[PDB]
Amino acid sequence: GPLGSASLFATITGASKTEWSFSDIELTYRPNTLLSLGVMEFTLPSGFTANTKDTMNGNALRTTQILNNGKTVRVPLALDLLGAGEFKLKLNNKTLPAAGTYTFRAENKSLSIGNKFYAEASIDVAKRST
Amino acid sequence: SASLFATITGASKTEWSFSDIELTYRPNTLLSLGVMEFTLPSGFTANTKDTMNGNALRTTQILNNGKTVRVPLALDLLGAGEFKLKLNNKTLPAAGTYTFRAENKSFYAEASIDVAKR
Amino acid sequence: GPLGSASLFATITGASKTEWSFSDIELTYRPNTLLSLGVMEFTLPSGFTANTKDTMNGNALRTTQILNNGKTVRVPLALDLLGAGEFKLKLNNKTLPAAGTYTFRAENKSLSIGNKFYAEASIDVAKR
Amino acid sequence: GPLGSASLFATITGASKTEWSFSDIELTYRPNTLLSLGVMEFTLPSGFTANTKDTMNGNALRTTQILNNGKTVRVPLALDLLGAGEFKLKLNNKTLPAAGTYTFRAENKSLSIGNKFYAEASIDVAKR
Amino acid sequence: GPLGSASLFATITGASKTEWSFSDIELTYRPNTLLSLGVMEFTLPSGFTANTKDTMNGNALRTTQILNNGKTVRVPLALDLLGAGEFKLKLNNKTLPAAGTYTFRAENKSLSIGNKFYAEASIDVAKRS
Amino acid sequence: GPLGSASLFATITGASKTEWSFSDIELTYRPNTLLSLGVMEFTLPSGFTANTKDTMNGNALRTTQILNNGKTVRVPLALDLLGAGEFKLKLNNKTLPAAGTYTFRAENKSLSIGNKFYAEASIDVAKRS
Amino acid sequence: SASLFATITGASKTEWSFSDIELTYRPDTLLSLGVMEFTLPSGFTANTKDTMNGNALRTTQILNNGKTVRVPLALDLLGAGEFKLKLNNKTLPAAGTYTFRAENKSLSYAEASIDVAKR
Amino acid sequence: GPLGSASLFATITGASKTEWSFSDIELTYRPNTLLSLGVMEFTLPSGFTANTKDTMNGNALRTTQILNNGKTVRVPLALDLLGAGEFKLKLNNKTLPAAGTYTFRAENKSLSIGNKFYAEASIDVAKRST
Amino acid sequence: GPLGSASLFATITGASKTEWSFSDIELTYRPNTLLSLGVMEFTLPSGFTANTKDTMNGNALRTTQILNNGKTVRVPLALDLLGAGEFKLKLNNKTLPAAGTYTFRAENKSLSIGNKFYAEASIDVAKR
Amino acid sequence: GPLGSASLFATITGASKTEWSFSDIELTYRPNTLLSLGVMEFTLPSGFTANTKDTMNGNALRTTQILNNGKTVRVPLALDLLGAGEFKLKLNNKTLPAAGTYTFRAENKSLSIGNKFYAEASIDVAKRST
Ligand SMILES: [Cl-]
Ligand SMILES: [Cl-]
Ligand SMILES: [Cl-]
Ligand SMILES: [Cl-]
Ligand SMILES: [Cl-]
Ligand SMILES: [Cl-]
Ligand SMILES: [Cl-]
Ligand SMILES: [Cl-]
Ligand SMILES: [Cl-]
Ligand SMILES: [Cl-]
Repeated sequence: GPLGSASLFATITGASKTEWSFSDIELTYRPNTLLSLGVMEFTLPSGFTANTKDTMNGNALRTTQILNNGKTVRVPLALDLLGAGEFKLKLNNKTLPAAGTYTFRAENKSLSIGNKFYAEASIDVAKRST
Repeated sequence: SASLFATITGASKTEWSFSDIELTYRPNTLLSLGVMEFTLPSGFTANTKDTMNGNALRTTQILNNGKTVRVPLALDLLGAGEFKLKLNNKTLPAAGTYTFRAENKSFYAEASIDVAKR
Repeated sequence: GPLGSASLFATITGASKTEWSFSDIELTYRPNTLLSLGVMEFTLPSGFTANTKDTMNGNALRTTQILNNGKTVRVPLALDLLGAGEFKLKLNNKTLPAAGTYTFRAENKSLSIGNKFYAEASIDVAKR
Repeated sequence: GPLGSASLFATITGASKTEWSFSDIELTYRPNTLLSLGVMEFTLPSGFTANTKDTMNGNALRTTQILNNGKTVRVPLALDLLGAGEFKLKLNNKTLPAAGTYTFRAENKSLSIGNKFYAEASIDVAKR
Repeated sequence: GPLGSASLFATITGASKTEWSFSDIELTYRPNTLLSLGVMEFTLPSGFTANTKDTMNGNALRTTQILNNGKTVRVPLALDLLGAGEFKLKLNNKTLPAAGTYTFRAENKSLSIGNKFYAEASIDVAKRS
Repeated sequence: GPLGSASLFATITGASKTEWSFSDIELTYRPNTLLSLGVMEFTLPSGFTANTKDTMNGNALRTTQILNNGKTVRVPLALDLLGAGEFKLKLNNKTLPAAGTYTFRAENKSLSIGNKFYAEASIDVAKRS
Repeated sequence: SASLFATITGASKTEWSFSDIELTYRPDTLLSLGVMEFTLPSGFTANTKDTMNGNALRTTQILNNGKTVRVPLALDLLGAGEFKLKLNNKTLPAAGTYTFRAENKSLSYAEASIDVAKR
Repeated sequence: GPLGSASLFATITGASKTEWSFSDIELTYRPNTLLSLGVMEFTLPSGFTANTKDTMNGNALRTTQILNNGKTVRVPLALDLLGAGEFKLKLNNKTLPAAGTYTFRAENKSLSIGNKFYAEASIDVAKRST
Repeated sequence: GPLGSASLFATITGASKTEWSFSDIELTYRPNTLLSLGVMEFTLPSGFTANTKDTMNGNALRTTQILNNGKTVRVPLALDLLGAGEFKLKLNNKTLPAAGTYTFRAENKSLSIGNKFYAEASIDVAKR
Repeated sequence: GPLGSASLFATITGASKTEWSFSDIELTYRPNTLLSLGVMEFTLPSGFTANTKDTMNGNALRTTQILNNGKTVRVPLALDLLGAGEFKLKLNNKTLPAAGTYTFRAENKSLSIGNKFYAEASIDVAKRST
């Protein structure tokens, strides 16, 4: 199609970016598809999991959407029209894992028109001593 | 109103024997958006060799210690007239009456089978 | 960019607009979204109820669409695209209630790329 | 939406139109919707039922499409775009019922944009 | 394939619906066509006239849009696509005429793939006490 | 239609905001229309005029785009599709006029589907010490 | 309303001399759908060396023995702020005042004159 | 685009198909374009001309639409949307020319989306003696 | 009215087009329909096969998408609208087979308003 | 959001691909924009030129569309919507030039919501065999 690739933005929004501290992460996914009617899912790297106090576009996640022991957040019927669609997953009050770089992925897995249907983005968790 | 049919389809209906169960849910109206959910009674479980409308269950569709099977209603599933869950090669539990349930979580139905004494 | 708002029109289409007389009321709803799939719902004020002789887009309401003692009418799998979608709820052969102003609501509860805020509209029933 | 009402044509296409003789019936439904992604069903009147040798747009009906003891034929995901869609159900090698008028119905029951989503058409089975 | 019909809604939106009082009237027209480019026209019944304090889609009418002594309001280069086009004429702070039912019309006079037949809608002005 | 109102942003983007000093002004218009194929015009208030060193989306204005003695800048065929269109008029190297508030306007004047086709925005020009 | 400007733009304004004329129609509104039409008085004619907004006239655009120039308003023309007809390298006719007309013919008129000088 | 080629159907609808007799011709042109906003024109072969008693979609031709000595009938802004458009030119009460095969053409000359933007179709005018 | 047809392009995009050398092949398929939802399928000629290092629209193929011993590649839930849909199958770092002409196929097996007939395209592998 | 890019394919469609033989070449261009209206232009490499026997979307080129001594072919009022527009320039019955690789370009010079960057594609003309 006439639109660009799917995009994903990942950022630590909480005050702390340090390993083993409480913080918040926001993952903003834009399919950038002419049309989508299909499955969309976020895959979280080891160190991060979703639960029902996390939100998608401001609404609490439902257990039916959280799969693979908190690693997968799936929307079975995910709308997009001319790249207007957006899925913002907020991971609230998480204990950040060990220092290092962590990569998140989001993908439209079915029923989408576009040139590339997945995207990845990373965050850096900082060391306790610098 | 929705219907659920539950049948032991293997040759044997007797406690602790090897058999097959078939659970056929029919909403009889159209499904709305949501997640089709079967509940099996304690003594029955599903695994990834069982099937839903001819397709192997995925691990993500089974939880609650094997007693719950979920099928989120993607656009291509919404219009189905029927959801047929085949529980294959099971060891039947102790004699008694067992009630199976199915609903569209966002159209409740239930049915029972009788497992025979040896 | 910024998205538009839903609209609702509430129209007494029968010849009479007078209290305690027979008439028809038509409620025209446009959720006015880029794309929506799922539940849309009309809410009727006290004085008006829906039954299976009333219609949605020309077709008789089903029992399962009529909730909360006739005050709620649901379209469970509505579709909207570019604001072209439209739902016409026609309340047929109703005895209009006491003179006054009556407000109807229609709301978008679907999967939606759009502004889901409800729309309202009113009719005036005239005194005998 | 900008299109007209759904339409249904119903015709006895076999050489005989006489009660208790073999013939074929063709039912041509046009949803006339801006977009459809939902369920479409034909409803057959008493005296006519469908089986897996009958066809939808030339393809044999699947068992999963035939509901309510053969009275209902469903396309569970029935596409339309600006009224380009069409569903032609052919009831083949049927023994016509008693003489009289028989009314068929077809409708989009979900996920469709349009002003009227059902249509009816009838056939006359001749005496003798 | 058959095409749909245009729609017009006419509403007294101000608090008062009584003859010889001030109120506002809104006219919402959807030509409801696959594709239209060109002239669309509202026609107001005697008792109601347009001026440059009235608005089309939130913007003041130009003198050139008001014809036939305030009876006709034209959108010379309207556009419609898939029935998504909409024109809202708002008659601001008008003195309502004598009690009765008044019928407004809107017509599609454009290049069009669609049903160009006019739409109509009425309002009821109530009697003084 | 399903989009919101047209928007206009107006900002003095040069270093100076002071009356009678050199600066640049940037006017960003979003028609926010389902589809536009028509005329779009910026209207500049007294104190500002356009010439061919000014730009529309980075391109020098053509003489035929500048009307009404520099007061009006036209895009004669101004595309929009689902609000993706944008028109950025940059007024380059201008002498700001006397201190006060100045209001700019932009509008789709024809062949557009939308709910509100014009927008205004202002800038404040500061007094010299 | 709509205006028309008629001006002799070449060196000479005198009967029988070679010069240039500019006819500039400015709707002060926008154009409506229709046909842009210029009417030249006897003594002036258009040909395919003349131009409308910088484009050479086409044969189908000129009729009435070169005295009428007609441009049906296709979508790409509608938005124009002006229609400028350039009559290039012409022989000015006998001395007198000559009136040009231009209008947008629609299914829903302007004038200007030049003085050609006696030699 | 996803639609087929422009089509043109040409037929003598009058009772007589014979050379030098009065008859009527109907030319039905379908651009079959996803979208058109451009110029559309019919081209008539020598032997046939248009005038203002002829009609386009039931409306009298205007003199501004008839060009090249009655051989060209042009619409400057010709709409189509997903192939729903049609231009039916009725040539009314013409004197059929000499016996032979005559080919008509219609085309979209600008601002159209599609795979083929012109079509041709012929009619046969019969001999007075057979 | 009448519909258009699908298109397939097949291109050697690697540096070499020579038999027995390493290269990349890209197949660009447009089913070119008004609306489609469902299975689309590419078929590769003897000499070329797909594995999970090859990609569809930039994403590695899944084992379940590769069938018939590497000869068939399926997109099970493709979507098309107004001929805007496109599928790009890239065969990465393949050893080109013997000099000659090789023909690829792509077919629409979906629910479709449109011409489902397959599209073909060929590449020429050059002699050393 | 972000936009996609235009595509060009170049295909020798005649039976022969060998230098100095007669063949046909077809260039398929998709500007791939949300909305475009105006000029699109093809550029042919040395060894190929256009004339009025070549076609665009199956219709003979006009002299006014062929510029720079046959090197440039313009569509002056192209239309694109949602990446559905497509232009096919067919070079008919050409004598193929010397064996080698030949690169064609197509560019969007229109009013556009879209990425107007040019697209390129090449063909290989084969050596004659011995
Ligand atoms: Cl896309
Ligand atoms: Cl519709
Ligand atoms: Cl809009
Ligand atoms: Cl011409
Ligand atoms: Cl003279
Ligand atoms: Cl097309
Ligand atoms: Cl006629
Ligand atoms: Cl895999
Ligand atoms: Cl392509
Ligand atoms: Cl030749």
